[PDB]
Amino acid sequence: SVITSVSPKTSNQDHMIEEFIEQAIVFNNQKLESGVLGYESLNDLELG
Amino acid sequence: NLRKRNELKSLFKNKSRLSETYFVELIDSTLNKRDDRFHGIWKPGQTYQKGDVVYYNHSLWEMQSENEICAKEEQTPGISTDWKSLLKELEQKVDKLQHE
Repeated sequence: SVITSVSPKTSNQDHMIEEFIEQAIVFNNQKLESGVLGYESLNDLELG
Repeated sequence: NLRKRNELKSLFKNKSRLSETYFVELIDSTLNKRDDRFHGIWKPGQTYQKGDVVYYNHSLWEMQSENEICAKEEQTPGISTDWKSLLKELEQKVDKLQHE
């Protein structure tokens, strides 16, 4: 085996490149804790 | 100076979110032993600054030395020459008059 590239005239596939847009970003990162001391801003402590 | 216990207790309730003004009022309304110069009872292992006031046996003492010092286990207000008090000067003077 020998590794080469993909071409639209030897196969029908190419490299797929698209543009990144800042305002359409979604994060995938969940907080480990919530609502407890040490993990929230002072504005968000509800004094339960 | 601004608020009482019954006024401060009114900002912390079963359903009350926090804010910085509550802590500002909490800090201003209690006694700050560094900024108002009063430390209560003398303790060994504490550092003091010029002007501090401390209660040792039956007297209040103000520190005279201008540089920071450390409470030595041996150096106690009355033994050393850092501290000062009037209830001892006047005591000795009146004792002298009494003896004379």
